[PDB]
Amino acid sequence: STKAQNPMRDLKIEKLVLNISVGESGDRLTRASKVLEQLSGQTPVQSKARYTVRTFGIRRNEKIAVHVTVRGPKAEEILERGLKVKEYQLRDRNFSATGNFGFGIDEHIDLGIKYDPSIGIFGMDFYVVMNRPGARVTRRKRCKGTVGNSH
Amino acid sequence: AYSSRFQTPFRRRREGKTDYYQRKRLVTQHKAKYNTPKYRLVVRFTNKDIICQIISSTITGDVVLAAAYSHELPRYGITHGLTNWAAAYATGLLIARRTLQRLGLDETYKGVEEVEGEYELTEAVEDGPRPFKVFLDIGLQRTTTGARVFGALKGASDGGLYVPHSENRFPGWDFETEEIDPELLRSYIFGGHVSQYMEELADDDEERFSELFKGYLADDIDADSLEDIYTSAHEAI
Amino acid sequence: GKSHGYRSRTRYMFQRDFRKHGAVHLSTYLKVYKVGDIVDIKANGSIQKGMPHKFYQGKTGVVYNVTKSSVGVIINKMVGNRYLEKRLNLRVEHIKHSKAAAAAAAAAAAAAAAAA
Amino acid sequence: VNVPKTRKTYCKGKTCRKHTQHKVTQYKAGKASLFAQGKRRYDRKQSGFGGQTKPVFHKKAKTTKKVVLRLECVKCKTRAQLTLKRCKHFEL
RNA sequence: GCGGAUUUAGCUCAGUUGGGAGAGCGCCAGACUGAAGAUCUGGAGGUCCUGUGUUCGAUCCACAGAAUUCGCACCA
RNA sequence: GGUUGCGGCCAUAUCUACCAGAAAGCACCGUUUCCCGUCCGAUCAACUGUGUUAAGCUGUAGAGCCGACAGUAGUGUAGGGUGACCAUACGCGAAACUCAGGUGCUGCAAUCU
RNA sequence: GUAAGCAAUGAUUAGAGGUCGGGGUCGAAAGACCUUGACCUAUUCUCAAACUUUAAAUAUGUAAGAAGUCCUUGUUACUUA
RNA sequence: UAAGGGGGGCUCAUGGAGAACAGAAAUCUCCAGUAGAACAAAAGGGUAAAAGCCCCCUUGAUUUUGAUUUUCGUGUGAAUA
Repeated sequence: STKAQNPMRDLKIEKLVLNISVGESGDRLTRASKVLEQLSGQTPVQSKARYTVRTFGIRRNEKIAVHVTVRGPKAEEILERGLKVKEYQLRDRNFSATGNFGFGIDEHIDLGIKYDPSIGIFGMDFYVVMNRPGARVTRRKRCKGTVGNSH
Repeated sequence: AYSSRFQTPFRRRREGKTDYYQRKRLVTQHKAKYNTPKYRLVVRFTNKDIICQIISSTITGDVVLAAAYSHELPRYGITHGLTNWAAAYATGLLIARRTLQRLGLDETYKGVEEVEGEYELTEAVEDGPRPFKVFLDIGLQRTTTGARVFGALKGASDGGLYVPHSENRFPGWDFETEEIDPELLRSYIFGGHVSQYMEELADDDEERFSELFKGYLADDIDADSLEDIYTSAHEAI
Repeated sequence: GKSHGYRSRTRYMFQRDFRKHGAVHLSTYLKVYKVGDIVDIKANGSIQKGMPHKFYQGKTGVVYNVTKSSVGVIINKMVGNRYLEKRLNLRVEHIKHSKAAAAAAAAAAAAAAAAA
Repeated sequence: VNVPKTRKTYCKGKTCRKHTQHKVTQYKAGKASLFAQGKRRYDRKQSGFGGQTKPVFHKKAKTTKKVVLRLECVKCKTRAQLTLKRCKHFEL
């Protein structure tokens, strides 16, 4: 075929990670971590950091931002929470060449959080990607579940 | 190959099964510990059998001297499938008693009972004892508490072929553990805790009994985890 | 000019090999000797405690015996002063294997008289 | 480097043999002796003739030779000091 | 072998065994004078060397350290 | 006749294009109270569904890799000459360049035929 | 590693290919149209005491031989259970 | 005094491909690659079986020794079962 026949090489997923960018931190890391926790219902990871050139003053070593990785059918539930309502705010389809579907919705107010638990404006990421090469092939998994495409 | 003059890697390493770090600090002793699946006295997880042997001096590596087999359990009186808890304990006890060879009776013949020879025994110190004894090898996967490897170690130890041990990383007899997805039936070691879960019920995907690893079997041949199945092997050997 | 000790002059005799780099396999590791086994020598910075000396590589040798067990064993070789009993200590990995061909000459010769 | 100023360890001076709590300490000072070999020769007038070589000024040594880790036992009075590894700046 | 002085706002220093600190020179800004000087006003600038204690409460009292400074004894 | 393991053992043992097999034996498919672990089901689990997967084999030459016959530099022990070098006793004699060649070797264990 | 070489690392000579950058021109800054310089890579050609993939004759070490030692069966004590 | 012992778990620096965000990137991820990163302090050197990354508990910075050997004329020193 194109090695794609069975349910595996269709796609059983690995991880569908949620992230929130923390370009603030300090006191306000407790915003990002508690927002992840409120949507999923899971313990967030206060993250590692890659070894690159020392921007600002500190980059690596310090546990700077926060994400939460989730695998299995447990990942498909938190996927639906971002897809079925939060995609139909302000979002059209994003895909790279490899085919990474990100989310970035400044409406934190619709699903999960309100403006009451927040500090100010912000969005949150959902890297709801697919482990099968090329954006022709990743877009197959999302179109069988039918997402909001810009044609 | 790569840059400069360079060595391409070993075939069995690339093949993704043979390890070499485990092959360093393990083999040095050369007392009674070998098996054809991996090396040293291995208790594997399989769909069915394990072979279990001891050492023999040959040029290429170790050969069979004494040994048993897991399908040398319907020898006594198990007649079901190929897959549970009780078989791991039973096959460990079987090889320990079978210091003859696979075609044989449950007697000594070769020389060994525990190891090759006897040796000293002081009082207990840690770190550096004189460990001239049998390694019951894990082989591959995680050393989880309650596992079949350590259940087989219990049968092996005072059964004959003596591997020492504490009671930390181990299962028991009464309490093994054990996870469940829903259908309906049970098997076990003796009876234990799975028959206590039988107030709510639902347990099964993957056959039963005779040889190593997988479970209970759903169809009504014996609905409760009774002692009569296991004791037909255990008291008979 | 130079200082002595480790890598000076014969850097190769300290060194591993570019082709055979990386951790040493279980070849000469598990091959322990006894009386009258002819052997060779070449070191590396892979085996830390019990590394042989660099000046006393180059030379071949024979194993006297393995004394007690495996480690602390010896290889006989002359040093270029004059003929004297000199050896060298090391552990097992550095020791190799060579010419066990020559001594089999006597057993080949003894098939003589019965051809009458 | 710093060795801790109390550890538990083996019974070094084997008055127990089996492992005990030790106390890692240092020695004392007191007087000046007065009766001691070089002091007897110095203020006397000796080294015979030849200079004023009567055992003279500062007979010296370097910075930190070994380190004073004296493992006092809790059973007996017994002392153990070994061959202690080096330090450039230690404190008690 | 053993003891004395000193460390206070940038700088100059006033001043103290428990109710927790003070003024000039300088720095800035507004008045003021025909202008610079002089001088008021407002902005200020220090948890009184530092680590850790005592007390209802600490610049202050304690144990201990940093560091500038000063003297006798040394062995003879 | 086949499947799986243990290897010894490293570049003639290496990679791609592309085909083909399934329950003796192997591997994917799919999911979780509670132990047990976390970021996550990595311990443990029925009838069945299926070649996705990976070990393996057939088909195959595109490339790693590989090679006669022949051609040939230096030179000890010495022995003949030259300004910036050249040429010989006497014992041996390559890459470069080529007819051409090429899908490992060997021992052991368990089970079916 | 003499030998021989530019794989790797080191120092520069040649054809051309061409992202972005730079220059020119029309444009309020913003935007649009062109074009001299890139890796890559193909073709062409230089080249290094701390640069070496491949790796002699000839001298030398160290071991062993030309100058006679190999192998079967049984017993005893140590090591060794 | 952990910047040691033992258990358990893991494989990079880095690039490409973008993601609301972005400031290269922060966090993450699909895809590709694997001892070129990491190394008190210099230079060499070892290494993925990890000598690198990650998490928790331990105190061996240990007593009494040494066959057999390194090996300098020595003073003096090492391997060390």
